[PDB]
Amino acid sequence: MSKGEELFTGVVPILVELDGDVNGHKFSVSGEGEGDATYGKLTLKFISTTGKLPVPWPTLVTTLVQCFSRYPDHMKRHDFFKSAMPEGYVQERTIFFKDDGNYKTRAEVKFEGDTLVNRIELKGIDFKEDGNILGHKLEYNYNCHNVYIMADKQKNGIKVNFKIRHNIEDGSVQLADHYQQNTPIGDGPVLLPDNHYLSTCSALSKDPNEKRDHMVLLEFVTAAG
Repeated sequence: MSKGEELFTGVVPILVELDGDVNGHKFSVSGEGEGDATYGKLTLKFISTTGKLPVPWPTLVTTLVQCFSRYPDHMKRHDFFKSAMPEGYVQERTIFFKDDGNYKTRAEVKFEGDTLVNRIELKGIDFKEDGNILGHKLEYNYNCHNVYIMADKQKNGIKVNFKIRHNIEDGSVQLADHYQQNTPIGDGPVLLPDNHYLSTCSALSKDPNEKRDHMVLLEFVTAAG
């Protein structure tokens, strides 16, 4: 339980801000939509306020609000994300692209008044000028995964991990090895969870009215374990 989850009993307006620089390539991304922790649902819209994105959209998916996951009633004791609100948390990642570059991200997710805000900073390097990332070899789609979470006492948060399986144009897949940290920005009490994971699905599509380089995202997530 947490006074914090109370803030997600209904639909919640969401905004995303991303500043990234891959292999020196500079890009800005904006997102807006809403969240339904109730149902484990996200409906989001993103575009590049900077032109044709330098990396494939799906490389950005993880980086672009785990607090919207749906935690089963017997799950309540282990929901760090919501518990942290509205003061929010820091979310940092290091992501390894098999036989290619990596991303380092630093984000804060918090309420900004009536909105849940995800503000991120991204850095990519060691990217193969002619790899699937830089030569956009990834097909616009997304697999379902399991986000494994454990407590991080000292940190006072959670240690998170998973590997994304990105579908390659050549019919193969490409591993996106995620290394993740979440810490409470606030000073109030948080739930430190036993081990578990999040059952994550997302679906990528396009908005036929959109000119700018963009992506329409939908996520469903439920806790388990």
